[PDB]
Amino acid sequence: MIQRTPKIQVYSRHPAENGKSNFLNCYVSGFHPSDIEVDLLKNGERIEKVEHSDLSFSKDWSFYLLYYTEFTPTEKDEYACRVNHVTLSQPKIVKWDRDM
Amino acid sequence: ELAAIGILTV
Amino acid sequence: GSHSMRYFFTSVSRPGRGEPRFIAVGYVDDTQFVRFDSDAASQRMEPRAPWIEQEGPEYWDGETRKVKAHSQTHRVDLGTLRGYYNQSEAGSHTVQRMYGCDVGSDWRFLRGYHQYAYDGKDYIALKEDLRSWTAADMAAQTTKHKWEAAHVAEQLRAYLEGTCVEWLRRYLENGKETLQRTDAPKTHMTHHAVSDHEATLRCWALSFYPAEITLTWQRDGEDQTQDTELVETRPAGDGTFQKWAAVVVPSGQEQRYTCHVQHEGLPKPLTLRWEP
Repeated sequence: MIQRTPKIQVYSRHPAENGKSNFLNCYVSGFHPSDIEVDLLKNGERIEKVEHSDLSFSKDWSFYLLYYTEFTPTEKDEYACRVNHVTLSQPKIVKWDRDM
Repeated sequence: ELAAIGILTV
Repeated sequence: GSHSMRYFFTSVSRPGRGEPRFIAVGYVDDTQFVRFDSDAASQRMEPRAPWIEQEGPEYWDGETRKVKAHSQTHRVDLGTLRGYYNQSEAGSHTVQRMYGCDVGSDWRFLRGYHQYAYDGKDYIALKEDLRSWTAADMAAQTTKHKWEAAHVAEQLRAYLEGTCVEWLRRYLENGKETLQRTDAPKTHMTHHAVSDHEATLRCWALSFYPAEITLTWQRDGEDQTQDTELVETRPAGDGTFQKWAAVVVPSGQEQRYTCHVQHEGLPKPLTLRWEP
């Protein structure tokens, strides 16, 4: 039984401009098995209207998924991605950095 | 299009 | 350039929770065009690209029937593999299958593939000659003998070398506006002061297609990997990709570093340098 922990990247579709509509993405990859929980958060509260891509995998058989939501960034609001998987003894929260 | 041949159980 | 059509299938057992989850997706190059998901309301193969929607009801009925047949064979496989490895009923297991073909610039067959994995590991794979099999262990050798007896390699060879390449050519023509395009990366560099002793430079590549790209850093014209960070190429969500690479440099030495970007859309590799 192979277990691989996921890599997580949180970023915007377009360069963030405060007050301008955009998409917030959480990309999870390199994981196995496929069951994974991914939630996008705004100021610590889960965002409901989130969509995701169809599960696929890489040359090494590890899985990847993109989760995304429409949003408008501001200077004060904090966004993050929360991920849980069997390899994590505790859910991982990755904060959005507009330059990463 | 998907394959219609060569897909058999292991 | 070269092009490819690939289909990916995943089946996951659900101990004490019924039928296995089944997901199938199809790609031409780095662009998804179809999907089937057993949890979906439709229970049909569905379009995920504008250019495949034009295909008639004959197409969708046929793909739906074939994808449901792939789902049923995986359903049986999960049961067979549990037996082959004498695994208990309490655990969840995964089967993955991938197949497809590559064509060259002339749109002629280059190579074909068909690989299978169980629990994230190679189980059996068709060799590049499309005539023989590589089996990972003794359980997979049982499957290899069944598949040799049923001439599975010869069937796949006919599909990969015929049907696969003919349909890929067709999709490449119907989705020409989408599929035969190359988007060169839009690039820039950012700078962040971390301390009065170090700073970070981040080189960005955005809105590019296809996904293959190379980002490298040099210090005084010498390749540098130490103190560098490179993130996996990631999808923007709009059909293009993104990537960045960063380096931590001594404060005031920023201009000694250069970021180099290679991509199919770039006649010449690009060179960037921090310019305030």
